Formats: sequence, C-alpha cells, structure tokens
Amino acid sequence: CFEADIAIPSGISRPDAAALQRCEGRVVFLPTIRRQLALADVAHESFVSGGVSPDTLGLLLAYRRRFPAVITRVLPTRIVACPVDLGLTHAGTVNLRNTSPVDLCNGDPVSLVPPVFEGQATDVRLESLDLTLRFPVPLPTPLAREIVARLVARGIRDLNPDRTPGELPDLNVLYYNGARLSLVADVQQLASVNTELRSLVLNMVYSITEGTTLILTLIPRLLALSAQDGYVNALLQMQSVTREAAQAPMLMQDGERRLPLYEALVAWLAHAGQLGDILALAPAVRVCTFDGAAVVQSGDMAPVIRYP
Amino acid sequence: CFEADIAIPSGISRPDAAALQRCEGRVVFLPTIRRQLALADVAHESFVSGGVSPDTLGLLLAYRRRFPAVITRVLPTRIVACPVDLGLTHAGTVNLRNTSPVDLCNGDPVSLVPPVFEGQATDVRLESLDLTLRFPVPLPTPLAREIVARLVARGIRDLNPDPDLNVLYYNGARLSLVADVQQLASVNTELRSLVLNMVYSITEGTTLILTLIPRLLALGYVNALLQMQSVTREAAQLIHPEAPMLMRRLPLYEALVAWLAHAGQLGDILALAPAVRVCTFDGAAVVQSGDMAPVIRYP
Amino acid sequence: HQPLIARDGPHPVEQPVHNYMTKVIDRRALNAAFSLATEAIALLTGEAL
Amino acid sequence: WGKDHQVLRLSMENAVGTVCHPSLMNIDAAVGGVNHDPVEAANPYGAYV
Repeated sequence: CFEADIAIPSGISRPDAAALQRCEGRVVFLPTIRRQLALADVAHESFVSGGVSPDTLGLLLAYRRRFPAVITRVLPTRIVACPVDLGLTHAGTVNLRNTSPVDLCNGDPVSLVPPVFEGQATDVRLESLDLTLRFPVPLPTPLAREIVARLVARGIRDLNPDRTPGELPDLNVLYYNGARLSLVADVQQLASVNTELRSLVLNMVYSITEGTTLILTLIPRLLALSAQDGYVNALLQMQSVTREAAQAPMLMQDGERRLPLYEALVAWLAHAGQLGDILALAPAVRVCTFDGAAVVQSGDMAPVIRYP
Repeated sequence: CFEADIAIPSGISRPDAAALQRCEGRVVFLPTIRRQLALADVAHESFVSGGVSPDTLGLLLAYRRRFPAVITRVLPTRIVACPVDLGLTHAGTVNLRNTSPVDLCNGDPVSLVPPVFEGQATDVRLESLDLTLRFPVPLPTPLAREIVARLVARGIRDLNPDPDLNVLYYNGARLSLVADVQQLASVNTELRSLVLNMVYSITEGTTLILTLIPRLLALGYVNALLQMQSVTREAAQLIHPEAPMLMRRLPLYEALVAWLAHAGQLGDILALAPAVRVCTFDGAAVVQSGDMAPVIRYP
Repeated sequence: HQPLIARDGPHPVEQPVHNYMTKVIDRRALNAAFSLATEAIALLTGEAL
Repeated sequence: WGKDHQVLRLSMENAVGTVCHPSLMNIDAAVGGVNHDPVEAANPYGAYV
C-alpha cells in the first residue's frame, strides 16, 4: 500500500497527542512521494509561500500541487497515510472521515476543499511543537465545483472592480439539499485570483471554434423551446445570459467536408467541459459502502474507492 | 473478486431461464455493493427517476452513479456479478461479451447506454417475472467518445435543418450508425434531452465569455496577456457573434457560477471514463463481435 | 454489549455494538456544630473546683 | 379568579408602569442592530423628502 510514515517530533503535550488520535481518517497533503518524512512538511506552516500564507484560493492551488493522503492509523511516533494519488491500490477501500455539513450518498465522487464554511472547526493547534493542521473538507464534486465557482467569481467581480453600486449579489451562499451553506468571505489575493481567472479565461476561449458559430445560430431556437416545453424551460436558468443574448451560417464553409459540428463539440468538451478539474482538484475517490448503508452522515467514516 | 449474488425471483418460465443463461458476460450496474441484491434492483425498471423511463442522458447519469459489475456465472436462482470498481487495479480478469466493433488487445472499453445503437435490440425482456434488462454496449474509449459526440451533432443538425456523420469506418469494414427506419426517430428522441444540455451549455458559455472579456480588461496583466494570444480568435469571434446576436457584471457573475457548474456536470456525464481495459494472453488479441473477451479493472 | 438480529432483505447488515463509559463520582459534605460557654470550659478543665 | 375566589381584573390602565416609561421610545439598538449588511435600494418614494 506504499504507506508514507510521518514522524511526530519530540513530544506534543498529552492534550496534543489526544488531538492527533482523532485525526485518523482525515486528509493530508505531502509535498513528495516519500517513505521517510517530517511532521512539519505536512503542517500548514509548509503551505506558507514566501512570507505569506495562501488565501483560500491559494490553498486550492497548493492542493493542486502535492499529494492528498488520507490518514489510516496514528502511532506514537509516526502517522500512516497512504497517498491516494498513487497508493490507492487496496483491495477494499480506505476510510475517509466525512468532515463537512454535507453528506456523501453512494457513488458521489469526493473532491477536497480548503475549509470554507461560515461555521467551521479546522484548527487543530499543537502547542508543544509549533505547527498546525488544516484538514481539507471532503465534498461531492457537484458541490465542490459549485464552491470553487463561487470563490472564483467572488475574487473576480470584486476585481473589476464593480462602477455599479456597492451592493452586489450573494455568491457567498449555497444550498445542498436544504441547509443553506455560507462560504467564508475573507481575503482574495492578486496572484491567487489571477491564475484562477487566467485559466478560466484561457480555456473558455479554446472551446470556441468555427463550428461553434453554427451552434450560436440556435439561440433563437432555444428560446422557442424556453416556452413550449416544461423542460428546456427549466434548463435555461432565470438568470441566463443566453436569454439576454437573444434580446448566421455566414457561408464560409471550407470545401464542405470537415464536420465542424462534431469538431466543435470535441473542442468544447475538452477545454470547457473539464473546468472543475482545472480550476480545482478533481475527484480521486467516490463513496462506496459494502454494508449497504447508502449515505454517510456528517462526521462518519466513508468507505471510499478509487476514482469515479 | 468480491462476487455479489443477485437473487432470481420466484418461478420463471423455462424460456426466460434460458434468456438469462445467455446473459453471462454482460455488464450490470448494481446500485449498492451489498453481497445480496435482488433482481428487480438491477432491472431497467429500477432506473425510473422522474416517473419515466430514463432517456440516454438520464441513463448516462445512472451509469455514473451505480456500480457496473460483469456477470460471471448465471445460476438458476442466482446471478453472480463481480463489481468492476472493487479490488486492486489490473486484477480480476473477468470475461466480457463484445458487442459491435472488435475490441482489440487494449483500449479500455466504456459501457455506454444501449440506445446509441439498435434501441430495443438488447432489451432482453423477461415476461414471467415482468422485468427487463438493458445491457450497456462495451465500446473502446476513443470510439465511444467519437460516437456519443457524433450523435449529438447529428441531433443538433436535426434540431433545425432545412456530409454524413453516420458512416463510420472502424477497422476492417465501414461501421453503420443509422438503422434508418424510425430508429433514428427513436434514437433522436432519446438524445433530445442530451442535445439541449449540449446546445445550452455552448450558447450559454460563449455569450458569457463574449460579454465578460469586453466587460473585463477594461477594469493590467489581465488586459495585455488576454488580447495578446486572443488576436483574431476571441475578439474576432466576439465581433462575429455580436454581429448575429444581442449584447451586467452582477447577473454576469451569478450566471457565470450557474454555468460553470452545469458545464462540468456535462463533462462528468460525458467523457465516458473507461471502466476496464482488455489485456489478453494466449488469446486471439482481437475479440470478434459477440465473443467473450478478457478484461481487467483499470485502464 | 448489545444483541443483533440477522436480517434478510436490503436492510443493511448489522455489526455487534460494544459500548463503554465512565461516570464521575460527585461530592458533597455535611456539617453540624456545637459550643461551650466560657463558664463551662472553665469547669470542664479544673479551674473552678 | 385570584387565589381564594376573589374575582380580579387586569385592565389596560395597569400597563402604565410598562408602556408609560421612556423605555418605549428608545430604538438605538434596533436601527443600529438592523443596520449591518447593507440593504437594497428601495425606490425611496415615500422615504424621501
């Protein structure tokens, strides 16, 4: 299972060692694939770039680089976590401890997130040796991709910077099932928002091709369906730019045998289709429960299996 | 392998029991990996969600949410299927059945929804117990993605219509997409909902960037670098779409959120991540249609 | 330690639950008192006789 | 009915010790406590002079 041992340094007060006892099942990001490692390479003090702690869009970029490892067991002088990015090859399914208001279901791919909710408990200060541990929040990729979009746009709109009055939309609040989820709005850093904006802008461009114009012809046709089907009605969100975009072939066919529709789909599907993944870290795990329990309560251990 | 044993219901007709015997080597999606599962839980009548039988999109959703397990041994009063997702990678070779193109010595078969090909063909109904089984088609990832995108495009043309996407040349002989008749009307009616989510996510993506780029870079390195490599590409596409179309940071940003999600939800549905690979040995190296093929758990 | 019921159907298969706890002893005190008048203490030890 | 029969009578004049005190006209906590998180522009039609 190529487990990576992590040595607890010196002595962390009996209260600190009792804190690590309950950190089994949580996730660690190690900056290498190793066999021998120091406890301080995992700590949040290692996430610190030159002089500065990354913001909460900076962590996503730090969790982009390095490797998520789920702690399996904790011994008196070492921490055993098997690096999911590599050593995921277990016959059965390493335990992930659901730390989140959310609930997994069965089959939900699980991507991680820096802690981001209004009410949260990810500090775990260890006083004997100066270091701390922020554990990422596991979360279904549908929800984790909605969050990243919220953080990206919040860092971006603020950056315009919106000219328009000082009362903007929410973008800080979600819903998963019921349960309003309030994100933490705190700091946005130039460099962290740039790259997130840079790669967002960059990829949405490559998803536009010659055949794409053939699709833009269909906007008036969509709104014809906006209104005579109950689906397709639902599809178009009320705040739909497309709705505002309608408020065409152009000849120019280069010999007629290319099939730009097909080629336009492929192009869009690659770059724009895969945006959750490039903006954030893609799922590497998905909940699976052998006992046939079909959800995972918040705080429980989710049996987890390799990539969706 | 972790076999999971599906329980055949009460007395079934002798012709139905022979229908199942021929289903060994077929892919099943099992909702949970419980060792004991019913047959009704696997049957296609268990894919109903909104009160309807799912379309090709509703299927592809479910195929991404439950666990496919190949059928290993069919026994009277039990079906033994070994889930593809469980165990170590590159182990538990279990035999598949090839359907359509060859499945050469590798290529990571994807199990894509049945309707993409002869629709009802593969329904395999069991009348005695009143259930049915639609087995996904095991196609290689490059070809599975080429097809599923190939049909969506045909769908778009069909959406408003006034070079054949259909003819496919795979390996030795030209493959055929169209079954003509009204099958297309049945194929096109099930891709109907997948086509729209595709049409929408494009039209909603462009107009959202075409509004954002000119409503950004006008408020640093953002500006210069953007227009730099976008020369005659993004900007040209901006003037041309704004030519045959219409033109709000606050709705912009809140629509950029809702699109960004819906987009990646389609990238997940789509791309048909491979369930398995073919790695043969002391074998033909090409599995002819309808022949059991070796297969292993990870690409 | 708690029993089980082996159970057919889709109901999830059940693990024997074992259970552990400690209760902390709680404390109090009682007190009464009494007194001796100075004329009594004078008597109780010699003194006056 | 009070204790021991005794039919009684609360009346509004009874509320004088409550509502006739200048605890009635103090709102600084309200207006300042609802001030946080600024609200949307409301067509200050009846709100403007």
